[PDB]
Order: sequence, then structure tokens, then C-alpha cells
Amino acid sequence: AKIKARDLRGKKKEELLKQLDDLKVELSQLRVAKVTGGAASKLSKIRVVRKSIARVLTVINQTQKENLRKFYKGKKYKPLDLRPKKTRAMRRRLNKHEENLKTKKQQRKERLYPLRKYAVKA
Amino acid sequence: SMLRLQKRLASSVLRCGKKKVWLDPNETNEIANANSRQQIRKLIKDGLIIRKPVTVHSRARCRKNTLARRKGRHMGIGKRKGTANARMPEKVTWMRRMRILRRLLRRYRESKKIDRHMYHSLYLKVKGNVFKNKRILMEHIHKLKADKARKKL
Amino acid sequence: MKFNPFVTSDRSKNRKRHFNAPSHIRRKIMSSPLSKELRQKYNVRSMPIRKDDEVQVVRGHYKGQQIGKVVQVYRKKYVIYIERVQREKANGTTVHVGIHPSKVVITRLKLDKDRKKILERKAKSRQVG
Amino acid sequence: GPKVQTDPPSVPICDLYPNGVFPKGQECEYPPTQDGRTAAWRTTSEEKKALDQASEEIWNDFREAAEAHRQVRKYVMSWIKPGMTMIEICEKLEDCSRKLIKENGLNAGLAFPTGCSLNNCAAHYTPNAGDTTVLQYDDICKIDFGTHISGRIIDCAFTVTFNPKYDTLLKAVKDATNTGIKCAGIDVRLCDVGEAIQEVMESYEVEIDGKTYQVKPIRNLNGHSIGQYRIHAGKTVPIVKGGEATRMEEGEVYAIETFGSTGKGVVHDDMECSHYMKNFDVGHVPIRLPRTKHLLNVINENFGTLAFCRRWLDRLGESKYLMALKNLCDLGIVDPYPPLCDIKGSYTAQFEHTILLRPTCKEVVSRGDDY
Amino acid sequence: PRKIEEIKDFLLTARRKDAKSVKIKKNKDNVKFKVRCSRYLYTLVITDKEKAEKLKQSLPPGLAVKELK
Amino acid sequence: RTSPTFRRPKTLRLRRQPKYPRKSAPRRNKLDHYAIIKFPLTTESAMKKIEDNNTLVFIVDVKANKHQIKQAVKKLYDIDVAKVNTLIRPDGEKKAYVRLAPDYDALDVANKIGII
RNA sequence: UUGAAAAGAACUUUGAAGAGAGAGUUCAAGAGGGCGUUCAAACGAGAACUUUGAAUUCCAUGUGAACAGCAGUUGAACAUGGGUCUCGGGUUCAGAUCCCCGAAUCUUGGAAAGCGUCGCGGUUCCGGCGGCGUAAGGGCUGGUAGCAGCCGACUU
RNA sequence: AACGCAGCUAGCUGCGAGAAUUAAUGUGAAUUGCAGGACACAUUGAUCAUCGACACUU
Ligand SMILES: [Co+2]
Repeated sequence: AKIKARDLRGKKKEELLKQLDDLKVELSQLRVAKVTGGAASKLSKIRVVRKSIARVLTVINQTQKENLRKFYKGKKYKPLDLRPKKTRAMRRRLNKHEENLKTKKQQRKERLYPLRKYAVKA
Repeated sequence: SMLRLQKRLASSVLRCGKKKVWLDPNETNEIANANSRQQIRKLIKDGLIIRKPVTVHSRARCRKNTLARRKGRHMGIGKRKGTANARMPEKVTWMRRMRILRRLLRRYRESKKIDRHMYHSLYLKVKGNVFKNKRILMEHIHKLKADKARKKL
Repeated sequence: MKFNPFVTSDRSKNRKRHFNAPSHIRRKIMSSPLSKELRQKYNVRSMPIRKDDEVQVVRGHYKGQQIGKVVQVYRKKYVIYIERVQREKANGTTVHVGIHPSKVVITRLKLDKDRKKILERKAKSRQVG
Repeated sequence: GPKVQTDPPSVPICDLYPNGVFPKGQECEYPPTQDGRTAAWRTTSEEKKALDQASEEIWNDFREAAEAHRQVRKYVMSWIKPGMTMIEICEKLEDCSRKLIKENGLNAGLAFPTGCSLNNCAAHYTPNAGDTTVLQYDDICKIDFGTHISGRIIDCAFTVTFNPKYDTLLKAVKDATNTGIKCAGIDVRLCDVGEAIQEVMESYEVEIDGKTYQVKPIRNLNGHSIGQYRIHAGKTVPIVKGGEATRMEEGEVYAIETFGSTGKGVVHDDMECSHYMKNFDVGHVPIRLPRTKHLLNVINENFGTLAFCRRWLDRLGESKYLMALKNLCDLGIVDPYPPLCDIKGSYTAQFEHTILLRPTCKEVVSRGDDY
Repeated sequence: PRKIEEIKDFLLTARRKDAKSVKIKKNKDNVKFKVRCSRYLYTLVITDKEKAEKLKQSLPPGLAVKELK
Repeated sequence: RTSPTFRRPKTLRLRRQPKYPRKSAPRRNKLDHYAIIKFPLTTESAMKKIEDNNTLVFIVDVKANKHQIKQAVKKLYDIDVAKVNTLIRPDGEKKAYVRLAPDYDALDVANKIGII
């Protein structure tokens, strides 16, 4: 009687297609009743059917993306959509590795002259 | 009580104007019910709507005047308002004369009443306005032929 | 006095926030005192009103000691309708009269699993102190 | 000997009463409240009695229709049982009435389609073709049906119950109907009748499922006045206070209807229409279409101004008529009456009787031992 | 439209698969046979009644015959 | 060289062999049969076209064409179609006139849909 | 910017209505929804002006607050519905070289269609069946100064 | 910038053919002009807030 997303998450791909097909046919019949004389009960069903269609399509679209996420887990090149978004300026800045590199000359100075902790008595 | 619609459909169905449609004065309630072309066709067949006859414009008076003017009754000197050339173009009068007098000359040639050599001379004289009518021309031809006959005898 | 830097005492800001509140916030504002006998039993001064609770009116024209059941909670107008608080329209029809929840006393309470949990939470706060 | 009716009713009423004089109704004196005096001269022979005599022929038709209605309802009461589909019940009742009345075109027949309404539904519901609704034990049914002889109509309805729990509600509605019938009288304001009915009805309480409801009238619904070939003659009898002050008159026929609801007390339209009637005021409107004019012909040649339903049209053999009917309703020739329903989960009850106000007395023609 | 001139040619055209029907018209001075093919309508004019009646009997089997008159 | 002009020589051009697909999955088709036909029409001028010249009147999507309309009506109702005529209404809607094949009859089909 | 709260004036009575007189709610209405050219007829409550006879504005139905510099039973006003799919005949309240039928890219088409008239059934249903009809200016043909015949408008 | 989307809906506001909203998490019996429809409320939930998954006409 009530379509809940939790029930439909683990169902098979073909089974979802049939449920989508049946719901679409119900909506078309209800539209015919609107143009002719229509019962108050019949008109109110239109909003329930419309939300049920959106709910099933969400499950179908959501499931297919995680299938593609796993396939490209280790590949060097990924589709543009599967990459992170953030901000355009953020995608142009240097990564964590590059930012903290140092030249051989700087490394020697750090080892030879480390900073100290001291107190002046007074 | 208003019959604007029923006087417009009838004119279209009867292929006439709205000044030639007669609607029954005493049958207004029945006519009012009609609202489609199919119903208007029914009432025309039943006598309720009729097409009036055309007004009369007779030509009898002008036909009589034409017969009088054929004998010249109303021509006169005080009834003419345009120039003589306007009434009849002189170019048309000349053109008619040339065709009448050139057709006659050709026919005489086939019947061997004239020779070609005399024919050429007469043709140029006709172009020079020597002759005015068929009678004036034929008389000249007869006079010419007689002179030739006498000279031989 | 109030010492918090990030709280306002302005007249115009408080009035605006009260009149334009989301529905979940309006549940907290519409609360009513609990009766003396119930107060000792649960150690809870007040509770938010609900659709099916017995009530008594303590102020206004309809003041009395009769007990009625709540029939509808109208949050848009901040009013509730009770069983027998009613007057007659000109035609002869009967209409309910709105009562603000702060002017009523709860005599009996609806009991559900979630409501029992809110009651328990309030009891611990007082004892800790 | 005098023709005796068979176990399944089949003899026509006229055969059972060859002479012409049909059984009479319940006769009672008019309400004694006449601004401080009584007209006990109405019971004695006078010019009132002379006028009354002049209408004996009319009264006979009403008595005949009442006899047929009583016999039909007695038959229906015996075999009604849970689990049957409503279409079968309607067909059986209609066939039995068609046989007992001995319909002859517009001379005799059924005034309006039989209406069986369940639970929240209060009126104007009959199962169309293709409906699969089965009676249940926890259900209330209202059966309303009528018959007519030469344009004299009788409209009566009762309520049938199975589960004992609805006893108090049925008793309250019946008491209100009886009080309303008692109050009715010649030259009496309708508003006073409505006030009496409301005061009597409001003093009742019911307990179903353990929740305590109050029996209250349905303000929208009301009674009506009956005329020859016209089921509504233009007067309405309210069941509540606050209404017009029209007065009753002698020689008039009225239907006293009481509806009770354990809910809000207002009715709206919820389901598909099934009852249609032709408008008595309207005249000639240009139809402008082939098939709807066949429809209007059939209507004018079988039903006249009496109400019809789609099952009857199907039985006559007509098909694909929905658009023609809708066009007719749009033009204003025919009027659709849709079902009326209360809030979901409510319960209703309806008792109705038809009374004739005679010059000399008050006769409840529909009255019988059953109710 | 086209006009056939000889009787035999009318038989050969009628046999054609495209031919759909034959209509006969009976005027006061003549009898006309018209066959409806895919692209054209073919007419044979017979001026004498006696020959036409013989011709009608031997029309190709299966072509629907419609008598307009 | 037999000509006084120098023209650019022809060189080998290669086809694309991308290393990743720029878009993960193809976009779903959002103009299916159910979307093509919004509803049927029941006015007073549509009831004269069913009982006389065997036609049905529909309201359809604005972006459809005569070829798409014929396939959609065929599949949904299992019927044959001969011609489609379309106009865009003054209020911005599209109305299509469809003519049924001789074997089929509009009246029974319309009754099945619920129109009549 | 009515009132604490619509409790936003049931019912009776005059008028076609707009408007009033009584009642009713409220602490308060001294708070009442921007409030602290001529003659006849018909229809109509009503005619110098509407209709009939005689001398998106498109198309139906409904109305008469406002508007149409007088009126209005009327409107391009106000409200609710509808309408735009290489030739000849049909068809709508409003669309047709676009819909339907038929042909295509002197004779076949062609009389079966169209148009006149005279009839027979029918009454919101038959969109149904027949009878008839369509003084002087010039031509032509047949043959001594030519003639036989018919013709033929205009001009001076 | 344009055009669309509500049972009754012109504007403002919200959204994009999944179109006055889908999923997820908090909360815990309403929304309301009228009707209809829901909802053990944990064999898991009306409504609002938040928002990280999905979708996004020209
Ligand atoms: Co009744």
C-alpha cells in the first residue's frame, strides 16, 4: 500500500523496472478522469502516484553510481563527474606532498642549528 | 426575441444578401429555436423563409428611344457636345476606304478583267485619293476599257 | 541581568522571532502547567500540550472546574479547542472558542513510549542540581 | 374466494382488492396546540367532510402504493443476509416490485432507483455496472425505494442492522422521526417542527468501541413536499432550528425525513454519480447533435420527469451514452444528483414516512407493524 | 483518364492485378464500362445494346461488379 | 614539377583513442511514450470527429513530431494509424488529429480508453 | 490601523434591484468589511434609440454595479465555455485550394454531380423519396458594262 | 534572461519533465481557505529543521 525506499533497496534490477511501468500506467488513467467528471477521491490520488514515481527513480539512479565508483577505484584516470568538486580555485593549488618539500641546503641548516628553550633569571 | 443569428445563416444558405430574406412576422417563436444550418434548411423547405424577388429595372424606355435615334430623330445641331473627330475618327474612315477599294481591285485581276500592268497603275492612284467610292472607281475602269477597244478598231 | 554577548534583548527582534517560527519551534512555546497532584507524582512542573489531554480552564469568561478533552491544536493561531467551550452563531450553529494554552491546567495526560521518555529526562535534570 | 397472496409475492394488488377500496392508513387527531383552543369540529361532518369526499379517488392510489410498498419491504426483510453483493439485492427487489405493482408504462412503476447506502454514505448511491461490493457483518444499510400509481408517489426508507451494537442509535433516530411526525399539522410553522425534532434528538448518547459519541442531526439534509409527477414540489421541512416560517396547508402531501450522524454533521460529494432527473421548469433547448437527441427521445418516451439510473438505460439496450448525458447536463436539461457522504468512520441512520394531511384528519399512509 | 478503343484491349487491362472494380453505366445512347486501376481509369464505349449484354457475362472472375444505373 | 605553384602535401591523420570516458554513463531518454501523450480531449468539436470520419483527438508534447506520435499511439493502444495532422493552439498547446485504419473503428476503442 | 474573539447582522416586511423599517450579537455599531424619417407587433418591472413586417478584439450563453459625454431589454463592456489541420463538388455557431468524396500529378473526365420549378412522408427523431427541364456611304454564296438570293450596324 | 511545475491558483515566494520537491539524519502527532487522503507513531513515523547522497528544460 505504501512505497518505502528501504524495502526497494535490495530488489533486483528487473523487478524495479516492472514497478515503474505499472505506476506510469496508473497516472495516465487518472489524467483521463480529470478532464471528465471526477470523484474527489480520484483527484487526490494524483499527488501520491507522482511522488511514488520519483522515489523509485531515485533508487535506480543512486544504485548505478556506486557500481561505477568501485570499477574506477584504482585507475589513474577517472570520468570527470566522479572526481571531487570543491571549488575551481581549490583544484588549482598544490597538493600536500609538494607544499612541504625542502631543498638539500635548507635541511642542513635545520640539523646544524635547531631552536632552543631558555629562561633568563631575574 | 432577437434574430440576428438567424438572418445571417439563411443568407449564406440561400446564397443571397440580407436584404432578400423574408422572415415570417407571425411565426417568430418557432424561428427563434433554430440555431444550426441544418434546421434553417428544414424551415426553408416548409415555407417559413422565402427569398424575395429582385426589384424591377426595365429597359423598355431606352429601347424605344434607340429606335427613334436610328432614323435620326434626336441628332440635331443642338444635341452634339463633342468634336466631329471625337464622334468619328478620320483615321478609321480612311482605313475602311482603303480595304474596300483594294479588295475590289484584286478580284478583277483573278477574273482577268484587267491586266497586271494596268492594275499597278490603278493601285497607286487609289493611294493618291483619286477615287472616293466603288461606283466612282468601276465607272473609270469601264471608260478605260472602251478606249482601248476602239483604238484597235 | 543578562551578561551573554550573543543574546539580544531588543524588542523588535524578539517579537519578529515569535510571530515567524517554524512549526517544530511552536510546539515548545505552547506549553501548559501541570496539576498539583500530578506534579508530585512525576516531579515535572510543565509539559507541552497534546491533542488528547484532559484540561480545566482557570481564566476568562468560561472559567470553571469542569474537565474537557482537547479536540484540535491550531498552531497557526496559537489556540486550542476544547470539548464544551462553545457559543452559538446567529443561525443557531455552534462554534468552538480558542483558548491560549498558558491559561489551562492539565489534569490527566496521554501516555506513549516517547512521552514517558521526555518525562524521565526532565526528572533527572532537577535531581542533578 | 378473495384472492390470497402466494408465498413469493406474485398477485397484483388490484386482483387482491377487486372492488376498488384499498386498506386505510393510521388516522389521528391534529395537534391540540392551536393558540389556546381546539378544532374538534374537524372530526364532525361539515363542509370539510363534503370537501373531503370529493377526493376519495385520489386517496385510493396512495393506499394502493402503500400496500405494495409494505408487501415488498416485508418480503425483502426475510431473506436479507450478509455476504451477498448489492447488485443482486437491488435486482431482486426491483423485480419483485415490478411484478407486484404491475407497471403499465407511465401509469404504474418505480418512481426512483432503489438506493442502498453503507456507513458514511447517506443517500443517492446505487451500484453501477461492474461494481463488486459485498455486504459485511459490521455494516449499516439504508434501503430507500418508491412506487407510484398515476403520478401519486410514496417514498419511504428504513435501516437494517445485524450487529446489536447500533441499537441505541437506531432507537434515537426512530424516536426523533416519530416526534417529528407527531408535531406536523395544518397551519403550523416549519421552524417549530425543526426545533422539536432537534430538542428530542439531542438528548441521546451512544458508545461504540468504548468511545462516547453524541447523536446529532445532519443539517444539510431535510424533508420535502410531494406533487403529482414531481418528487420535490418546492417546500423543504428542516430538522434543525433557524429557518423560514412557511405554513402547512390542507390537501398537501409531505415526507418527513430524519438523518442521524455520529460525526461532524455535514455531508459533501465523494463518489461517482448515479442518479439523474429531468428539469421540470425548462422548455426547449437546441440540442445540436445526432446521438444526444436519441438519448432525449428515449428519456421522453420512457421516464418523463421521473428519475432514472444508468442500469435502467443499460436494460433498455442503450450503449456509449456517457458523453450525450454529460452534454445534456451541461445544457441544463438534466440534473445530476451525486452521493452524499460524511467523514470516514462515521455511522448514519435514516427513517422516513409519507403522510397525507386530509381536510378532516391526519393519515399516516405508510404506517405498518414493522415500523 | 484514358479511352480504350477496342473490345479485346478492355479484357486484357481488366485482368491486371491492380484493377479493383468495374462500374457499368447505362446511358440512353450508349453503354460505358469503366475499370479502376492503380493509376488511371479506363473507359470502353459500346454503342449497341446486344453486344454489351454478351460482354457483361464474360467479365473477369473476381472483379467486384457494381451496377451504377 | 610541371606547374608553377606549390601546394601543401597530404599527411596522415589519426583517429581518437581516449583513455577515459568524459561522461560516466549516457543520459536517460526523457521523452518516452508516456510523456508524448499528455491526455485526450473531450470537447464538443472532438465528439463529431469520432462518429463521422473515424478519428481521435489528443493533447501531446510540444517537442514531438508526426513520426514519434504515430509510434507512441500504436504501441500504447495496439492500433493502426494512417495520417496525423497537428496544430499548435493559441495558448501554446499542441493538438494532434489521428485517423484510424479502415479495419479499426473509433467508437469501440474510445470506449475502452474511457473517453466515451 | 474592525474587534479580546467573526460572535461578519438568523427571521419578518416594502421595492425589479441598489436601498430602507423592525429584530439579533458585543463593554461598545456614537466600531458595519479602505471600518481606532413614419406606422404596427413582440419580449420585457420598464421602449424616441433593441428585434421583425410595411412605406483574442473571433463565436455561443448569461448580466445590467462600473464604462460606452442622453438612454439602453444593446455592446469591441463584465463573467463562463469554444475555436486556426492540385483541381472540382459537399460540409461549421466560428476553419478550409489544409477536413470528406472523386479525378490527377469536339472528346475521356460527364451526369451518377450542380442549378430551376412541381410534389409525397416527418416534427429536437427521416441528414428521407420522386416528376420534368437545362439622298448617299457595305458584305456573302451560285454565274457588258452586270446579275439571282439573303444579310447589315451606324453616321453625314 | 526565457519558458514551465499545485485538487481547486492570477501575483509574490519556492522548484526544473524525479518540477510548491526524492534520499539521508534530528525531532516526535500534525497541515488547514475548503475537500480528500494519510498515520501500531518501534513487523519503525504525520510534520518541520538541517543537509554530506542523487537529480538539474532552452
Ligand atoms: Co425522500
